[PDB]
Amino acid sequence: SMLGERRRGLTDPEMAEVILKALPEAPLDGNNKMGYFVTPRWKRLTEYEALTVYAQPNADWIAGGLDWGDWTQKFHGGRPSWGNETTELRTVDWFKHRDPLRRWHAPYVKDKAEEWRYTDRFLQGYSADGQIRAMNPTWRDEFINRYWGAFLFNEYGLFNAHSQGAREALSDVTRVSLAFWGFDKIDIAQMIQLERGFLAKIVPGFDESTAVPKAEWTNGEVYKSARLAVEGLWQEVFDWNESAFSVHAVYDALFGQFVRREFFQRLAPRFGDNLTPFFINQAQTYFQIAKQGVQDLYYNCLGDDPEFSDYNRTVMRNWTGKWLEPTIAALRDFMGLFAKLPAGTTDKEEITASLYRVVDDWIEDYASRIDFKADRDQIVKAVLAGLK
Amino acid sequence: SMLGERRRGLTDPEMAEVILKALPEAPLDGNNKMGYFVTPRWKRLTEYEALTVYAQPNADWIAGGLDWGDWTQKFHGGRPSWGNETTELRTVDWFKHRDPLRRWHAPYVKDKAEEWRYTDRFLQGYSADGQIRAMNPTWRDEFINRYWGAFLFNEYGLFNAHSQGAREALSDVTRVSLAFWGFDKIDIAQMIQLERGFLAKIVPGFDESTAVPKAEWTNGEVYKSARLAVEGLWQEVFDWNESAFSVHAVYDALFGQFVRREFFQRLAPRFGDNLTPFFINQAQTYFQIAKQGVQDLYYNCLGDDPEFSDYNRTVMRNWTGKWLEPTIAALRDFMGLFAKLPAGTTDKEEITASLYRVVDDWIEDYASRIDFKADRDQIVKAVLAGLK
Amino acid sequence: RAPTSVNAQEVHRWLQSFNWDFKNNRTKYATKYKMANETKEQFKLIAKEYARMEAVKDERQFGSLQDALTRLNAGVRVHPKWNETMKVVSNFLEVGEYNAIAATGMLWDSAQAAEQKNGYLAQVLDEIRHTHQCAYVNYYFAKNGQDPAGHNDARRTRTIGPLWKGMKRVFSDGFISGDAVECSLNLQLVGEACFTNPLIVAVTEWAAANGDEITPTVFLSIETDELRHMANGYQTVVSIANDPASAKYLNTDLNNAFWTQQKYFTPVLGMLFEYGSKFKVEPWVKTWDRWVYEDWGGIWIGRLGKYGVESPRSLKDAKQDAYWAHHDLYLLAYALWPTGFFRLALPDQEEMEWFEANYPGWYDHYGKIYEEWRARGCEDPSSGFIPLMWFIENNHPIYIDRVSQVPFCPSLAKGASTLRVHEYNGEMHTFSDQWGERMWLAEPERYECQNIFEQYEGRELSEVIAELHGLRSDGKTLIAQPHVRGDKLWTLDDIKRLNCVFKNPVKAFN
Amino acid sequence: NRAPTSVNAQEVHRWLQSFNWDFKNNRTKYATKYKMANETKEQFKLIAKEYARMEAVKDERQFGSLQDALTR
Amino acid sequence: AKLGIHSNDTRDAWVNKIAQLNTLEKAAEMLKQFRMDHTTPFRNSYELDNDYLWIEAKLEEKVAVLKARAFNEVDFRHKTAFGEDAKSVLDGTVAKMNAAKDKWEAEKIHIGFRQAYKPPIMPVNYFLDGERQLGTRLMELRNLNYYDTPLEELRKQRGVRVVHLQS
Ligand SMILES: [Co+2]
Ligand SMILES: [Co+2]
Repeated sequence: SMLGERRRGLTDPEMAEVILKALPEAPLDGNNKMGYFVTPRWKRLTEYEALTVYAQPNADWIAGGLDWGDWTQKFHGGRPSWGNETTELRTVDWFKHRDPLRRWHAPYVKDKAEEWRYTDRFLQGYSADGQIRAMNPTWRDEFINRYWGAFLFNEYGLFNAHSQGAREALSDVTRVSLAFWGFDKIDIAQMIQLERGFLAKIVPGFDESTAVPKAEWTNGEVYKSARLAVEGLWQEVFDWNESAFSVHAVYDALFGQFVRREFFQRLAPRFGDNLTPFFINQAQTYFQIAKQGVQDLYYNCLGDDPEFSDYNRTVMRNWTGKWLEPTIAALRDFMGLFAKLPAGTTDKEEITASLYRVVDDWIEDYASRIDFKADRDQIVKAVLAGLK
Repeated sequence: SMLGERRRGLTDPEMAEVILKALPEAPLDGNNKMGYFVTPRWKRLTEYEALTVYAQPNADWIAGGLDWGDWTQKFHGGRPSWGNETTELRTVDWFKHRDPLRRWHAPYVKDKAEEWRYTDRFLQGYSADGQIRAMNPTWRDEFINRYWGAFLFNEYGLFNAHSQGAREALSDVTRVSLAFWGFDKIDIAQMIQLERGFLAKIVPGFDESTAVPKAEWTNGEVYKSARLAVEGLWQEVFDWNESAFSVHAVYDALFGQFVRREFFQRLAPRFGDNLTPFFINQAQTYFQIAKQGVQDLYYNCLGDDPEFSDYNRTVMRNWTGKWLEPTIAALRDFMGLFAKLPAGTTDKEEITASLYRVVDDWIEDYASRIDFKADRDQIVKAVLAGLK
Repeated sequence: RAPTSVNAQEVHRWLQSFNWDFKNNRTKYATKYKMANETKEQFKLIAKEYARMEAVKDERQFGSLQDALTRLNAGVRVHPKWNETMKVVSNFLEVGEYNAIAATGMLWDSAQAAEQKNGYLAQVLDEIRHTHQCAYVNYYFAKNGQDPAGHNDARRTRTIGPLWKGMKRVFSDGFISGDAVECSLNLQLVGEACFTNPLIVAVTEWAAANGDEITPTVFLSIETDELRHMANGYQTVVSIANDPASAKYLNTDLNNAFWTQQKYFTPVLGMLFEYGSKFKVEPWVKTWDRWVYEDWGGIWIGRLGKYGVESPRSLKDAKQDAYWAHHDLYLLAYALWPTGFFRLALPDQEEMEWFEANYPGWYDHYGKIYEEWRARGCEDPSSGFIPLMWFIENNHPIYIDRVSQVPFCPSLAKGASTLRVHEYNGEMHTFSDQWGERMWLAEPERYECQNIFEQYEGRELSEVIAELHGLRSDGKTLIAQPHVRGDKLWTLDDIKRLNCVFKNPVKAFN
Repeated sequence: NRAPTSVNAQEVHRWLQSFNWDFKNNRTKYATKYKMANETKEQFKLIAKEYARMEAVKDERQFGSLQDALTR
Repeated sequence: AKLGIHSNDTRDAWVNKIAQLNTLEKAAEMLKQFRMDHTTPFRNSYELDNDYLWIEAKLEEKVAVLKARAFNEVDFRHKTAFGEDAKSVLDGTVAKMNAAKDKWEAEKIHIGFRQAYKPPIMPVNYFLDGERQLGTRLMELRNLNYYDTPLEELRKQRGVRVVHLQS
């Protein structure tokens, strides 16, 4: 029928009057601010904070928890649903972390959605504008298809490295940040394949199969150490903070940045490739967004913890040393790719200069924050040994 | 108060009861589709058409109008609010046009808003990522600032050429498209300045003032014929259709496309500049968006008018010729810019290939639609006759 | 040179190939099962497209909430009882959503096929959205509602009461502690499929009937995502069906999961629905039988028979103890009203008729009891009476099930009246059924949750409430109330005057 | 430093006035008895992008309420 | 006195006690003792039932801080707070678990492993790798023919003292 059979209490005269009659003359409490008991990071409590902080039902025995008592059901053997035992790092309060971009779910999918729709528009405009005509065939068919492609597996592995953290993170703010860092990594892997699928639609004979870039990843030399490092970071690390920290503040900060920014972003334009840089732009935006969260959690909150600052820095310095070597090996093997380029593309000086940019950025944004004594020239020298 | 003093018919028991009592048992007409009488361009009528077609109160004496009688108030002298006398082109129905992208206000601002927010995110990532470190200092301080900047006035002038069309358009569907074509143009001009404003923030010494780029536009030599072409299309043309057609199917399709796509979008990447291309990606996405609209109006509707096809093609071929000259002149003057480029940037072989791309895309996308006999070789030859 | 692009499906076509082999490529969690690495997922999504479809839903949802609904004063024009019910409904569901984030992160880790990992990944992201959505409902009612207390701090005031403990078992620890597959069962195969999804729809129904258009707006949106979550539960079973271990353990983990979920929701949902509303939608009895017995334990569970799945062996008992479950529990929840973060009301005259009508015998048992508590002045702050006292006077001890955390009073209950008391290595343990007892006997170390009587033992009631911040902004009036009227609200002092001191009922045993 | 940096509408609008240049036919195409000063300022310092965004936000709520709650 | 859920005399008493643990060996030994005395269904006593979880965490914080200061980087990653080789301990325990004849034997192995090596005693990476392997075996043994033993017999197997029954 036009009116329907279901009567609603907000509009149904009879029911609404019943409801209105039972109502108080005014609210039974003037404090209408959900999450008012949360210590605000900024001037005033944010929606991000209100909707997120303390969602995790931790008891006081897990630093910062407001509940009490043991979990109702634990693992066979006795392991707690969440516990201090899942990470070496300690803190006065696991709920102190704040994503500087204040991303709760709504804002997060909103921005990515905008990026998705614009990407589609960009591609339709790119194809319709025939800009592919000026792209060097060799750069396109060998470096984008094979080498940029193989990098999707690196990003895919870093994505998977986050699986355990999604399960073990000791707070809501940290779980949400981690989830988003991981989600952005798989997005990039998918955007690399997206570009390959696109090229296959506008370039006759371009095979979008992942077989070639996957064989490069699993059996080539250029990415051998990178893959070895990724397999370790992902499956050999059972500590959710060692995983996130080592991925974002060591491996991806050095190797990741070098490959994306100092190789592809830097060289693609030289071969008439404005296509790959469109996607790398997204990756770097994501990288810089995650960096703010990574720094807030590991340096602002943990490395600067009023009670465990010294302890956490010792641990993180430990992790940095542990993962720096595998990361250098990864960069060293990657140096082999430069020999595959057409003569005159770049030279040792440019490569070295670009290595230093990555290393210097890493020392300023990460190493120095925990007093890790990194020697810029020693690191670069070790990597350069890989130049074939 | 908690309940407020205002009583609402939808929720107030007393008022709602009265309202429900007056309601019929079922709708008084089963035809619940607004714009049902509109002739669908596609399979089923779209929201775009429903909300747009026939909003303009034209009477039957203006091809397509559904109203009757003269206008209630006219200009001193007798000129009608809207009349056949404002354009040389004739048609069986001015409401035939359909933006292929079906853009009414909502979708339009949604897309540009996504582009705006992503642009902001991009800039924050770009700066934080220090990608400016690898950009050629001369390209930035001379070609981006002065020459790219000066181009903003070209786009700006093209934006303004749409002012009269905004007033004289003979239908809603045409008025909306026109408004969007012009708005995208000023957007581009503002994006050019945005970049210069961005550079000024991350590159000390960089002056965002329009003084330099303006003087180049007003008194320079590179864009002289370009500016002359603009001033004429804008302030010397009084036929709204000639203006739209000449600006989009002639001038901007040749000169504009060359400058944006074949010069900056093509060369910026060679100087480690992925910044400018980020903005040209927009300008080109927009250009390609507008093109579908321009093609549907002048070719699909007017050029192929079941009764004035022949007549309109004549008028457009006439316009094509009238403006093909000032355009070529604009292109010749632009050639002088290559001479200012550092040695080795590009060779005459590449340029000839770029010109033919523009000229050929133009013939395929515009000139051939109205049976305009263009000579690719003669045009390219004429333009090239202006190199260093 | 025609406008071309790439969609999600076109990229997803190659997603299964993203994973590669290496010696240590294996789940980090303990499990009796092996998920096939060839397992596929139902929805061919990629991160970008997932975000877009969810953003579109948010748009409509927040648009309604912030504009039309706010203009209509929808946050206020809701029945008082229901404003209280949603404090519990929205916040308790929130933790379920939250723990499902970790739970699915664990399943993502368990899965070896890239597509199956991807399926779980989308749920991880969805449960984050749902957490924020449930948070938003409490957030909205606190900001624009008739009583913000409880809605504004449930995340900490929920810790005072016994009802919260059981919620954590089925929607927190049950979702993440144990064999990944066992967790999947509690979460997807049983939790969402049998109760959550049906519950979500039902809640929007009861909400609309009580003037609440806020919850329908959010929950109906949550519901659109749960369709995909079902496929994750189904694919879990599929990914392990061909593994010999499956025949050995699947039905046991499933049966345990079913009992776990049922044990808490059978009584709690019915209680919030029938006692937390003015306008009723349907008797819990028939709703339960349709959900659990008809739709789930018959239709849904049956379709999985081809994978070895059988109907829960404990399904019969579940049905037997179901009938009076929620009624037995409200007596306890109301008797312990000072420990909640919401206001409760005695059934009114009209309601007792509905109850007696839909549950022959209700009046002679519960009806009379409430009338006496009413007579004793349970609603009046000057009465110096709390229903708990009545239980003490009439020697009706309230115990807490060591496993499920569900409170029970076997000496009064009309439903299950079984009580098992064991002493083990210096500690007493109380169970209310043979399934939970079995769980504890076989897995003592999994169930060590201390109950409210153990923690509050020897503590004066007002001190516990004050310590755990169970007060309103005035710092004197209690959040919880024995009535939903706007006047004569109990204060901490009214409670202190009662001099109620908790004691652990199991200590009576020798 | 590499601090996250961007540019807003006001920052671009500041130079909007200079976007127009002097020339030949630079005048209205419509009959009028008045002369609008070419130095006139506008109150809202907007650019196409920001305009689009502020309106998109309003559309969001509006259509959201219409298609969802109001229809329900 | 001073009672309370989150703050009480017992907790204060342990904070003072912990404050005097200033060498790794002494602190680590006390944490291990604490776990034997107050955790799991096999704890030596239930006297600290309401505060042990919290006190254990505070004890853990101290052992961790002391270990980080005393151990070189290699040992912090690979040795237990007691100087044992983490891998050896892990492998040996897993080997023991795989030899377990039944679920009763297996539960003792798993539970005792936790009591003795829970971080910060054993490095987190090895401990959770242990949880992974030991938990799998424990569950495999326990979930086999789960309902075959009647409650009357299971109570006897668990060895509980049936205090009161009613039905
Ligand atoms: Co959910
Ligand atoms: Co779900």
